[PDB]
Amino acid sequence: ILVGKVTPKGESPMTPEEKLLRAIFGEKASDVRDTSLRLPPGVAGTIVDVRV
Amino acid sequence: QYRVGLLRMERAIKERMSSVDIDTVMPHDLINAKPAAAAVREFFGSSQLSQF
Amino acid sequence: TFDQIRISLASPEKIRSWSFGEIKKPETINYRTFKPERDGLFCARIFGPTKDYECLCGKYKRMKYKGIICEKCGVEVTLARVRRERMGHIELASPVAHIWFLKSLPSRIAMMLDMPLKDIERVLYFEYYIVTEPGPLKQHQLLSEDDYMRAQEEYGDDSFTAEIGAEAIQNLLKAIDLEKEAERLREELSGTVSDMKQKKFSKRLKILEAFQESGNRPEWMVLTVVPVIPPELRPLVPLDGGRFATSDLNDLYRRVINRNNRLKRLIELRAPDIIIRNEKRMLQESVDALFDNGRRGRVITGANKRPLKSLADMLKGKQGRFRQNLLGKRVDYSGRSVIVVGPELKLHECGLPKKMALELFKPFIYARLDAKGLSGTVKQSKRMVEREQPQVWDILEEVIREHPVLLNRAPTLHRLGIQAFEPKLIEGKAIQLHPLVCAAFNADFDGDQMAVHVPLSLEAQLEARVLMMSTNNILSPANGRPIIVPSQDIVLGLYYLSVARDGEPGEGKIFADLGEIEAAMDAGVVSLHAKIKARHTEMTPEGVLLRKVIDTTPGRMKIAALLPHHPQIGHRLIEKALTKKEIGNLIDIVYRHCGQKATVIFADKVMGLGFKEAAKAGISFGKDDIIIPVRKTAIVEETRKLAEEYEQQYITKGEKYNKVVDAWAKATDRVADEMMAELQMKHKDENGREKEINAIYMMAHSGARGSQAQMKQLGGMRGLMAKPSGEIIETPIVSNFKEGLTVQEYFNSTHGARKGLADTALKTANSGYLTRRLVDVAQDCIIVEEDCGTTKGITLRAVVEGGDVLVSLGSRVLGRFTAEDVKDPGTGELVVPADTYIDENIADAIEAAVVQSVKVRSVLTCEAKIGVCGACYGRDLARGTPVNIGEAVGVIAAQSIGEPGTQLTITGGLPRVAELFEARRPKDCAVIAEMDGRVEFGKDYKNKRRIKITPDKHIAVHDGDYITKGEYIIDGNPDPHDILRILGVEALANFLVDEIQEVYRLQGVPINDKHIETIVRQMLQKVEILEPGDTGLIKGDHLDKPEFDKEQEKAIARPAVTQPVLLGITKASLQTKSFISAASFQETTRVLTEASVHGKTDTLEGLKENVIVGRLIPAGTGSYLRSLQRVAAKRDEQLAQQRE
Amino acid sequence: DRTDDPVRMYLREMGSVELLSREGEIAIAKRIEAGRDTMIRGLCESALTFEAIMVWREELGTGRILLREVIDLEGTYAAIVSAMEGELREGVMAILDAIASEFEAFRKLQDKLVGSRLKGEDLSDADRKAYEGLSATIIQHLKTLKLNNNRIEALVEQLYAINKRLIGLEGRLLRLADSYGISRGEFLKAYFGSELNPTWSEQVKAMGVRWTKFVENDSQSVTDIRSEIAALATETGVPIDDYRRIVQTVQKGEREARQAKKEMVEANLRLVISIAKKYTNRGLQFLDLIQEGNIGLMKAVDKFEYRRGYKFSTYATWWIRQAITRSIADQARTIRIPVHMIETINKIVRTSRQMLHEIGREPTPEELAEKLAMPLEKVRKVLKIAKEPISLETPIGDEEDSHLGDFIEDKNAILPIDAAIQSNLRETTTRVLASLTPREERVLRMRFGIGMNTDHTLEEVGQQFSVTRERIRQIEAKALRKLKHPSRSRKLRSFLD
Ligand SMILES: [Mg+2]
Ligand SMILES: [Zn+2]
Ligand SMILES: [Zn+2]
Repeated sequence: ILVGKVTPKGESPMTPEEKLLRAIFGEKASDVRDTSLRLPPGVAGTIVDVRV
Repeated sequence: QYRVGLLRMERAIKERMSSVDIDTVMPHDLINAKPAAAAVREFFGSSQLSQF
Repeated sequence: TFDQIRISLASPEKIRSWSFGEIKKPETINYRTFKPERDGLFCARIFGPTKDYECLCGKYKRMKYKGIICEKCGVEVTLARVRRERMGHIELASPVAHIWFLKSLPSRIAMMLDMPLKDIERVLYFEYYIVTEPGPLKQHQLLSEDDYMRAQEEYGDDSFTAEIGAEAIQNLLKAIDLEKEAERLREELSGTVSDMKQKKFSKRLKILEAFQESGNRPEWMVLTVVPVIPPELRPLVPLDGGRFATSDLNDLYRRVINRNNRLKRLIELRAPDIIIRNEKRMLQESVDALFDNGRRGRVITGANKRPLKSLADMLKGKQGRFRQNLLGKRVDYSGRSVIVVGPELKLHECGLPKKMALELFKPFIYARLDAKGLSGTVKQSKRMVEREQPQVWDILEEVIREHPVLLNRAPTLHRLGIQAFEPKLIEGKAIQLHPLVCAAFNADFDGDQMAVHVPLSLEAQLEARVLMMSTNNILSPANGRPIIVPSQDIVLGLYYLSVARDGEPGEGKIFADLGEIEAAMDAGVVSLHAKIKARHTEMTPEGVLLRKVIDTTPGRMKIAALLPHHPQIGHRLIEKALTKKEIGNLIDIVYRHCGQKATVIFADKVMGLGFKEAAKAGISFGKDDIIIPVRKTAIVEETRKLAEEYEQQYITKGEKYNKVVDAWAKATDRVADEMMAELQMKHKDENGREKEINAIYMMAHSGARGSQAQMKQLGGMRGLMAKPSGEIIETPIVSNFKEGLTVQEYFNSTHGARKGLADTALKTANSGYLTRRLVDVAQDCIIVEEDCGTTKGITLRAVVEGGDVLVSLGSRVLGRFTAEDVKDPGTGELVVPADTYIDENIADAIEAAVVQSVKVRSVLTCEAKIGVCGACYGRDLARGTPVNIGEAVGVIAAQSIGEPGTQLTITGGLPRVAELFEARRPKDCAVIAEMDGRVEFGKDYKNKRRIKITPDKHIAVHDGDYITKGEYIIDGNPDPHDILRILGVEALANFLVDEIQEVYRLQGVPINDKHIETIVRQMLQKVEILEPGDTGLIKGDHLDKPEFDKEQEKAIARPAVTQPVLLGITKASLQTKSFISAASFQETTRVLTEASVHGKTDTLEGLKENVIVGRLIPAGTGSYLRSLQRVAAKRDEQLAQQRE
Repeated sequence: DRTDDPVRMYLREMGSVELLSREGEIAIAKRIEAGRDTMIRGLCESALTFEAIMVWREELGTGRILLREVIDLEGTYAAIVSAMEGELREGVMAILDAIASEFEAFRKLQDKLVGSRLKGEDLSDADRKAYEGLSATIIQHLKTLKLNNNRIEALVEQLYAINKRLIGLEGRLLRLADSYGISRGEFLKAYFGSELNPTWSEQVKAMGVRWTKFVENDSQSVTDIRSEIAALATETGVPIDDYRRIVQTVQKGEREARQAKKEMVEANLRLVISIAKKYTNRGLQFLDLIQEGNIGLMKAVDKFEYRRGYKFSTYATWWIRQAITRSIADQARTIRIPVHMIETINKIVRTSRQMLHEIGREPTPEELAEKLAMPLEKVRKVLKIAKEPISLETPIGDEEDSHLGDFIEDKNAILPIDAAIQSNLRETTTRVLASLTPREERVLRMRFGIGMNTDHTLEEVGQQFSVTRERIRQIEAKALRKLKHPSRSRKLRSFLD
């Protein structure tokens, strides 16, 4: 994970198996979709500067 | 390309000056600036000579 | 399922049936909410929901309802996949003429009623009114002024009506009927001269029979309702930055919707008659640009300045079905990494980076982890391989054990470009490729990204092991020469091991076994100069051969031990210098006599042996390596002095040519010859033993990287540079690259070399175009029948120039079944039977005695109905075994013809081959004689002597001399079309084959004759129908029609006869039966119209058809599966016949 | 001379054919006024139009629309808002009350004339005089009333429909009677003077042998069917012999008005061509802009009177500018931005340009919200509104290869990995449910749906097993807490992520 991007959206398509799994584990369906920037496959490693 | 943009601006000023009178007119009120900077933006944005 | 795709005219009723809602507003989505509009280019209730089972307005987004439609939005809940299949229609207020039929090479709309496109285009644009129902006011008068419309209408105000525009042309098409027009044109085509009118009458009758037979109405080219592409095809996805990325077709459809709405508002508003017709013209232009956009004024988008692409522009360029969509699919499960030499790997094993094997074998790794029990679930497995845990690497090496991966080099010119390798999880991030196999790939290791692919299926994973393996691709498909021959390093090592010198330590020291040589070499008693005797088994006669003490060398014994034990091979092959040509003949003889397993194992051993003996040899290039000839300064001075003796008095061109050809062009090989002679001499040291051979001379003689021209350019005179027009430089250029070139000579060198460098980048484009034409003309040439019932075959004669043979007859005839039994000259002894395979032994027996051309069965003489036969193509060029049914013979031949490209060359090499394959008339069209004996004079004052009939410009014959057929008046460059019109088809085939062979020999790339034979056969798939009755088609036609038409006419009686016509490779798709095969690479606006109005249905018989359609190819493993499907269908029919 | 260009073709017709009407605008306006006068005179006559306009006006004034739907308010006081509305209303009511008797007398006279024409007897004992006297009063009342065009449009539509039906019937009769030696132009002359007697085809056989053959076995049934259709249409609307000339003259007036409008449009289209040059490259082609402004130009002639400054130049240019700005704001952004939002964004960009010209550097988006006296949050959403969707076929590199359409990802295409977890989540759930009770596993599956996609609620899944109560919820909670141990929920602990 490089920069956690939290993007609000609508309710995803409620699938029965996923809903059953969520009810079993007690968690709630996250209304936000994962969009955090990640480093592509490479040997980058260290970070020099992070400008905002 | 700036000559082309200036020709476009001159056409715009000729089309706009017929409506707004020159007597008691706000200075540089009819001269536009969009096509002036738009030409250089296109020259440095997506021109084949300024590609990389 | 599905099969036999057929195209035709899109009926307005059928177009409305295809669509799901008429769009009446040019609005895609809302500016506030990104949702489809009610009626627009992007609709929910018209094209389906935008989300998977999520209806609009959040009413049925629970997926519980699948066929329920919304109430307020009216959109039926369905997955997003239906949004890509649901079509749409725009019921235009006025008709519109199709751009493909109105504006094109053949005016398909103009062919109706026999009206030229110049006036049909005027009557459509509302410029010149057309008259209908005449009754003064001639039919199709094409009047524009209102005088005859209103002033001439003062005859009672009755029976006066005429229309104009798209509606007028549609009514005109409706008035003309197909049956009556075809019947009228039939009598107009027969019983008359038909000199000039026949050219149009034939096309009109063809179009009428296509419309009548296919069932399409004539008034369907003009369409009142235009179908809209689904919204998923032209997307409007929100790009990163809030800027939507709308497809090109979206703007065109928006413009068409705007024009339609404007026309509807004008008609309902009762606008002026000049504005409504002008509105109809604008709508027609918009619909034209929306389909093709090329025949019109190239309407550009309002935002960008690039020419907007359309439904036709997509299919034309690479970005549609040509390259981007169907043929060149961006296949996943692939990988591109820079390649490195893999000499530690076997020939059937390519290095695969660990960082790439995980991303390539992710599903296979998941399957191995699930079956092994290491990972409980797929999500846990993905979480395991995503972090690259240490326990998954052991599973990666286990999954990649016998799973071959396709190694795809960037440029491919033949079937060996895609070779499957058993991957090895090597370190680093580069594909460790085998050194012997990269030569076949055309991939050096100076930077060459070899795209790696992974077959997913159990058959594809097994198909890559039986056919796509590197061990099975030893012999290149171009000819019977192994492509796994060592290119640079192994050949140099073998040459260093095989070079024998009389002076060296251990002279004639007999050794016991092979290991004795190495044991003595490690002790410093015997050198590696190959001058010591030892024991070795040659295995020449039948059965095992005794270990005879040969007088051979130690260096040639290290390579001799690697040779498999088999008769006809042994140390007798290694006795030569073992150059690149000799080593290729050795890998060819080991494969020609022994099996492929022993051949591949010998190639693997010799690569390791050559590598181990090349590094230990010290072949480094040095200053003294390239030895400048000491007898060079004197010869240069004498040449430059001879260039001045005749220059004193001076014609200037003659003196220049004497000073550039005989002065510098001549004696530049003399200096190069002297350099080669001084370099070949083995210098003997003071101790009686030669010091060493020059490394550059070793590389030049062994054939690894040297050559006479390169040697002269490096150390010789460097020759004379070229010019922009092609002339040779006249100034003296006396300096080699070992010496310092001044500014002028190096500038001339870079002026002459940049031309060849551009040819490597410009002529290669012509090579790619020729290869594309060949594979798409030879795609149908697929071996299907093993042995056909034909006996006649093409005659193969060993080509010879001057007094020597250019190619051996035993090599040209090798791998081809004979038609008739060849008879040895002198004595009437059958050296070869009639209909048996020509093995290497048979070829050697034939070449043992001087013989003329032998009757050889080729693909040209194939009497098979579909595809090519097996007893005619001969032997597959992959291995020594005969060709098997299912191989893409045409594709293999096209690749073999395209491989010599990028190094060929006007008429030099590549352009001449392109001209001969396309069958165009050369600049000097030759006219064949066809007359026997005396020849008379032509007509009186007709500008030329066309032809003289005696039944019983520049000219090269007399008026009373006895002329024989065959000698044609020309200064060169004959015409194949005339060759077929006058001479036989086999003669044209032989001419084309000899021309292509001469071109490839002048360039240096030997190509097998059968690879040109299949292309010539595919070029002869059309035959001009000269049938006087039962068929009015005189132009070219596919052979299947005479196979069927000529058989049907016999069941009704007039005898039918048709002479074969030869068309270029580009013109093969013009008259081919399949349209997908022709609409793939050819122009998509003419073949589709040639197939749409004709109702041509694609039976999926060819290879390119199934590739675009996605079904299994009818060639290869797909061919065998198709044969199995056919036999299973026959068995099912037989079973059904059992139970009535 | 094939131009192969719509713009050039449009220009050629306008130039080489149409001539600029110089000082003829007022003449075209007077011609349009004369056409409207002719149409009104043809409308206010003895037919269904006068009865429909009188009957419709009877309900208006008291309980129906008295003004703005029958008579134009401006036309009333034009020769003479709250005072003018009530003044014209009382006058219209008095006119209707005074003309009701005249309209009733005219309807009675029309019915008597229709009866006399259908029976055969000619009503000449002052019947025609009384009918004309009753019709003249209604015509004078309707002409001076200065009615609107709302009901006039419906009256003209009904008249055109009746005329089309009559023309079709006459054409059918002519085609049926002109087999041997009859024509089409004589049918009208025969029916104008032989329509009262029912045996028109039988009493018109004076001369000509073809007439007898056409009347006997040729068109004897066609003529009867046409007469029956005419008699049925007379009662439905206006009668015969009186509405024909009325609809003919009203159609002639409408045709003259349309011809004058078309002439004025063609004699001014050059104007639209000249005005469509400044809006070029604004989301619409040049010829598209011209043919769109033609809509506004035609809408301008519909409202073009002899007011001050009779020059139609200014009015035409204003209407073409309004039509181009009304259409450029819709079919230019590819998303159909509203007209008011287009004008708001134009005001915003003009303010930004004036600020760059006078104040200096580019102002912040939050400053533009207060610079125009609008909400701060509204200006933040005005900008960033997908101003111009980039073409998906644009080039991406130095050449025209690998356009942007080939590089756009897919946020809806289900990746094969995400489908793998779907299939395994279908397998990993069937295995965990195999350990529960059979009926309990069935009710739990019905609660969500493994095979059946109809996700039932608690009560719905309750009725399928037992009494729908909290027992189903209790067993569901027990099952949910059942597969939460490390043994059952082992392969799912790494499944939820
Ligand atoms: Mg390379
Ligand atoms: Zn809905
Ligand atoms: Zn054959």
